[PDB]
Amino acid sequence: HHWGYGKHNGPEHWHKDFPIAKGERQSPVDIDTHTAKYDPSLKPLSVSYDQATSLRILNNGHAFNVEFDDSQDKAVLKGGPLDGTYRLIQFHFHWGSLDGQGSEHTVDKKKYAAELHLVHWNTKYGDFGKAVQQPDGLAVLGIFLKVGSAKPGLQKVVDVLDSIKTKGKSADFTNFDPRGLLPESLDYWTYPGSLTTPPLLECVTWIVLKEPISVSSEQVLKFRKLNFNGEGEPEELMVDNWRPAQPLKNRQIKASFK
Ligand SMILES: C[C@H](CNC(=O)c1ccc(S(N)(=O)=O)cc1)Cn1ccc2ccccc21
Ligand SMILES: [Zn+2]
Repeated sequence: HHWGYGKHNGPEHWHKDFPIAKGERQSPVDIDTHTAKYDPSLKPLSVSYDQATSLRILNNGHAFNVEFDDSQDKAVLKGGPLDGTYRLIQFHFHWGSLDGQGSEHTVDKKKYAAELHLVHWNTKYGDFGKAVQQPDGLAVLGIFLKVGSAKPGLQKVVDVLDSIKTKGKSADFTNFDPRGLLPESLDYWTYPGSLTTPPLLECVTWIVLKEPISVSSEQVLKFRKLNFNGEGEPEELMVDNWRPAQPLKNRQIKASFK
């Protein structure tokens, strides 16, 4: 009954409707810091979010998405391993029921409390739906969250969550600046992978920042009060909406830093 994160519809079941779940470039993966190799040729990342235009925040029954106007080159990601320009379309998070779990990527098997995904699509393919059909169609910037001090730039998100508690609810979310979600450093790891939710398409260049951001226990607690279910249905807390690490197979993770 439709994919999700429960025992009966979660990641171990997805391959039955989405056989690519057992494919050759699936995500997330464990990042072994002792095996990833510094790649001198990797350029600095270029994150150009000054003109970002956020529109709306939506509870889609799996996570919540903050959506952006991507009709023009307003907020873009360039550089690093990428050729060409990738437009920001949305961001969302994955998080746990407990502070010791929640991220999708792991670092030397360490799980973080949550993981932010800023999703961008390659403008050479004209639209997002065409881009997801291409091996170089998407670039997702992944940022780990640990519990510590509050992240001021996240609070606007946390405070609107009460208004999108259940699946299908949305709220206006204009004038949000995603630059407030970044850590200081843009050092990263990169590897070719996939969407981490169905349809699990193998269209993503992953760029995972090495420095986590800190959020407060109160901030992540509010994530955990969201609901997977729709209004009027039995309450199922939106927690543990993460896919575990998948086999690396014939892939190398490259580091931008020594
Ligand atoms: C694949 C798309 C739905 N999924 C996503 O957009 C998506 C993005 C990022 C991740 S992650 N967790 O890996 O960062 C996972 C899922 C549906 N879809 C198909 C065609 C299409 C056209 C326009 C809009 C949506 C469209
Ligand atoms: Zn994601």
